[PDB]
Amino acid sequence: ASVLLPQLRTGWHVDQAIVTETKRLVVIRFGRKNDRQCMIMDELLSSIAERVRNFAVIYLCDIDEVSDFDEMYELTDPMTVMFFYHNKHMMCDFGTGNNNKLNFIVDDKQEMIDILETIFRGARKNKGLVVSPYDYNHKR
Amino acid sequence: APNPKAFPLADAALTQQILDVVQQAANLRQLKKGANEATKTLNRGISEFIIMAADCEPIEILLHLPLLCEDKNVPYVFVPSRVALGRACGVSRPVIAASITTNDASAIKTQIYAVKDKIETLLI
Amino acid sequence: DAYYDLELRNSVMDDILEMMPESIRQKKARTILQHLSEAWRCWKANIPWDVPGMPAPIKKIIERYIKSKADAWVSAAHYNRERIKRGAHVEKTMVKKNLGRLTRLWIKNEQERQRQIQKNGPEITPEEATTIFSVMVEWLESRSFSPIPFPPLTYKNDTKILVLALEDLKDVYASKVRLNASEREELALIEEAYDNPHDTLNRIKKYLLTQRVFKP
Amino acid sequence: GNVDLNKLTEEREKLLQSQIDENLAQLTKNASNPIQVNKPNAATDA
Amino acid sequence: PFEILPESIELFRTLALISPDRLSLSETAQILPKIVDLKRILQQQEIDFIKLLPFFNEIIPLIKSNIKLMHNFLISLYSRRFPELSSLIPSPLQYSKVISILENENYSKNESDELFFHLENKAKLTREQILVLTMSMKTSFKNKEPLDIKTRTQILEANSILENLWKLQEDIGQYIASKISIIAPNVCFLVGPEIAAQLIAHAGGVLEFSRIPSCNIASIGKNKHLSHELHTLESGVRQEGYLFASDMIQKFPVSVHKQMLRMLCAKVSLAARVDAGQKNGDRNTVLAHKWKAELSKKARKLSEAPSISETKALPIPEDQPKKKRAGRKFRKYKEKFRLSHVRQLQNRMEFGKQEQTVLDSYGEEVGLGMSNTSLQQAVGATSGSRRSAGNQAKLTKVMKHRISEANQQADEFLI
Amino acid sequence: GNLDQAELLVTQALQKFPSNALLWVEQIKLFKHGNKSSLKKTIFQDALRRTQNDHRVLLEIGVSFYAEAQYETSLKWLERALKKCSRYGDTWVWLFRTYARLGKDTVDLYNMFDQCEPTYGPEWIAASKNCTPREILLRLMND
Amino acid sequence: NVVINFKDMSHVNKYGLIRGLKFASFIFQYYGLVIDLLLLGQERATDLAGPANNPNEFMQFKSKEVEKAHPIRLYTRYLDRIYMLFHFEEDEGEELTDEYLAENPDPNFENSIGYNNRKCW
Repeated sequence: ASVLLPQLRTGWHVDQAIVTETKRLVVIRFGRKNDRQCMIMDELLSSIAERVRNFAVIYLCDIDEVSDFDEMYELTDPMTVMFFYHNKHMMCDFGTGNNNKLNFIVDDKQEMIDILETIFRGARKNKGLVVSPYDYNHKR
Repeated sequence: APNPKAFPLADAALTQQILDVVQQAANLRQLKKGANEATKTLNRGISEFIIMAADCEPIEILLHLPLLCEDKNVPYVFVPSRVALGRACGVSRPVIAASITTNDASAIKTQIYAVKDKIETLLI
Repeated sequence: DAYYDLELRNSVMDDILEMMPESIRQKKARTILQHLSEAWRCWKANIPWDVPGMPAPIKKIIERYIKSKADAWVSAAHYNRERIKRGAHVEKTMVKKNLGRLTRLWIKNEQERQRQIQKNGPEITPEEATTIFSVMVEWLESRSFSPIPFPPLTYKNDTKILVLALEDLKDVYASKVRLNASEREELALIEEAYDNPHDTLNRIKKYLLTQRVFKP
Repeated sequence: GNVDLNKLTEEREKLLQSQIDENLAQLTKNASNPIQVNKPNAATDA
Repeated sequence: PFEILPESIELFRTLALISPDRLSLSETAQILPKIVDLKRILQQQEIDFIKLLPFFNEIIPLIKSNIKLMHNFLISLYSRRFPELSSLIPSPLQYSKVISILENENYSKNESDELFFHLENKAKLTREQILVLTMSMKTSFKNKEPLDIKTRTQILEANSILENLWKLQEDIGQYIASKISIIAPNVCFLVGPEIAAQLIAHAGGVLEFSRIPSCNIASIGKNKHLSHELHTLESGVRQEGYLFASDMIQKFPVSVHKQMLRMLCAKVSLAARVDAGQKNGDRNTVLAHKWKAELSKKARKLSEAPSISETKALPIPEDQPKKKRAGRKFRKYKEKFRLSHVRQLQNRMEFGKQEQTVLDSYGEEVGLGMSNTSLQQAVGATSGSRRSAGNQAKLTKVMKHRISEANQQADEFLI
Repeated sequence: GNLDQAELLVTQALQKFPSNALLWVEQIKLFKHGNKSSLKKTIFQDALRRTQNDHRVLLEIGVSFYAEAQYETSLKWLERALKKCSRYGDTWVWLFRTYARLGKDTVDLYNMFDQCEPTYGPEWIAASKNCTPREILLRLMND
Repeated sequence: NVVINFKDMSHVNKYGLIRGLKFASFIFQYYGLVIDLLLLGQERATDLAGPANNPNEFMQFKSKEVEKAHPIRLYTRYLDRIYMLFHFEEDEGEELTDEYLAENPDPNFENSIGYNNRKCW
């Protein structure tokens, strides 16, 4: 949602967000405001965010506005989310073959939550990677 | 200060005694808290004596009970505090009327009888 | 297609926000979101959404939104069901969602039917009843059917019957290795019945005699 | 595409006061969802 | 004139004998249009007296009793001709009407107007009621011409008397209603004048009503609870009855009706008591107002739900294995949640062998596993795999309580 | 004519001696008059409790039921009373009356009439005082 | 007649049997017996079942004459579904057809359109 999840303004802000949450994990949706898929993701994440407030924070980002982070995906720019812990980018191996970012909408709220939890756990361990409990392959 | 129509109001010691009896009655399941329960008791004939509250406001929700007692020939008192009565009964909430009921085989029969006698003495 | 509803929700919210660009507006917007959600929830339940303090135009808008959702939602659900029936293609959670939605709509229809019935009496005109009751009675007479009596207090084939009843109840749990709470409770009840059979029988007969109001 | 509600929105804009907006009844769950959640979860507390 | 009514009362008491009342009946008949007509006239006439009650508070219960007696008599007359009628149609006037209709004859065997007459001539008859009546007729109504003409005549007479009595009662009720804004103003305020009249009339006087305990008030004016007629409402309100049909309850949602009804009963009772207490020409009616306000508030509260919960957070997933305990005490509880040894055995499957299944009719799938020893399996079955007592499905606290209650009820029934 | 007074007296008696069945019977009779026509079943229950299903109380209840004209119930009550103590008289008479009222026959009663009568039972006793037979007496009572 | 609940949406089952009540099957069967009787008529039902003292095995009869008496040769009912096997000598069938026509006119001959058929075969 627009009202529920906090959205970030400029790259500096994003960077700050990524750094500052020492305790929690940081989920940044990078997505163009008016897109379908991105919107869906935002909706999903709104639900999740409240649930997982204690372990992971969600933030949104208009990717056409903040062009600082086209290092993060090599100028492909689909509607994505990204995961961070202690300023270290967090890799999550789905079926997708892009282990860096989930660039696909997952419809199950619970599933999303579970994956978030998994990544948090990985971060805590220190494991940069983590294998998701859900295979995907189909969404991509 | 207490309502005039609340009569007979029990004297301090007497009131205390009544409360004690009620507490005993409560313990024994011999007692019936509340206007409606008290009324029911009267109808039945099980009531030994009816204990009312002077600080019941509005008093007139109470004032049928006395009439009923008179018509049934049942001793009745008011105590002064509803709160106290409630406590005695075993209810944190304000109780205004109660009935100690009849049960021959009670331990506290004698006590109850004593209280009844006292109540009768009060009436005139 | 399932996204459509979401889009509508978003769009409406945005419009509302635009309409009230006031002080402390974010909070208000958030509140309104909840209201929007709640109306939808109410609709789903088939409870009416009659908020007292809500100002008229806003309320109207909300109602309109919910109507739109219904139009989209029910139809969408139906489409999904059709697809499923066909064996065409469907997401593994989408189907589940549909089943919920579909269930809800079934409930709504059935309950509405019931309501209608209540309003306008039973569909059996008394003549019909007379005819059909008559038919049954005549049949019974022909058969010389001795009616089934109430299970006697010391009924001959009583214990056996009870046992049979218990076994059927059990049957579902025999396979399963864990039990949730409800299942466990049921099992416990069965055990109790078995173990205090006489007591159970007494309970059952009492219920038959007298129990006419039931846990829902 | 968002044509059916525009008029309604306009009407709303026209009508409402600031005070009215301030005093929206922060809404209660009519379908008693949290209770239900508490109950089911308790039942199926794994 | 004014002086008649103690005589009337006295007459009414003479009926309080038992069925068969025959010579008594004849006396009763005499007593009827003598008295049950003049009274009506008096009622109709305005400004005869304002202190007719409490002599009409003395009489209404008597009247009720009389009506009941009449009904009983009627049933006696008709039973063995049509036993189930009483069961089906409980209301006495209604019953009488039905009987009258039933008797009528002429085109009655096919359909007069048979099923037409019930709805119109015995105004009360609802579709459901009618259907059951029809069913009863089809089964148990013997429809052979009445045992004797004399019997028929007697029944007709009874009907006439009963009907008259009912009419009188109705008139009295109406009078009470007309008056009650003076009689029981608080009660009226709480509920509504007609309702108050209905309640008060049923009671006797206002004093009688007051004496009635609040829980009973609810089910005054209830239609005799039939076993066969359906009951459960969306409301959850078991009683119905005059109060339930008040504005004060019936305006709110059905969610609240039960609680609301309960509230009303008690407040109504209180109002009645207050009225009883008051002397004539006081008309305070402040307490009642307050009560009404309170009721409204309560209703509002019930309709309003809880404010949204701040979605309870998932706990920071840490994966602590701190516990490490045991104890005859603790190991029992944990035994209920342990996989037991037989289950463990079952979970083991022999490698080469086809594993022992069980054919549950629900599903054959089930693997009995290696809980049965090979040799044992080859031969037969085992209660060696029925070892444990520490995980034998115990009830909940609630469930246990419920079962106990049920048992108690059963015991009571037996006594 | 005075009924309130009677009621009061009964209450007083109960207060003094609760278990006495005659008082209970009297109370029941009073109730049957029909001033209350309510708190009736409860009262009966109370009486039963106090008197411990006393023979006489049951009989009284049966009589009341008969008067009201729920006849099966009355019959049942009478049967119960008989079971409690067959020797007592008036109960038999009541049963006979009930039988007469209904279509049921008295052969069974006659068969079971081998047991005694005027040992106890007020009306029966009175009748006896007013004679040597038994069946004749019963007939007279019925009449 | 219970309150049927569901994920925060109740109603009260004032009409139409609940299938999940353990006895309900029996009730359903009983209900269908009424319907069966109606379908058959009393006499035909009697013929089918036979006398009460000595009933018939399924589809059997006491004679070949009572089998041939009524049009309904065999009747059965698997729950909601019913299966009636009528047998008409030509004339009777024709008469029936005529009656049907009279009640329900068919000028255009668009009755083969609509008529269900076993498209599996």
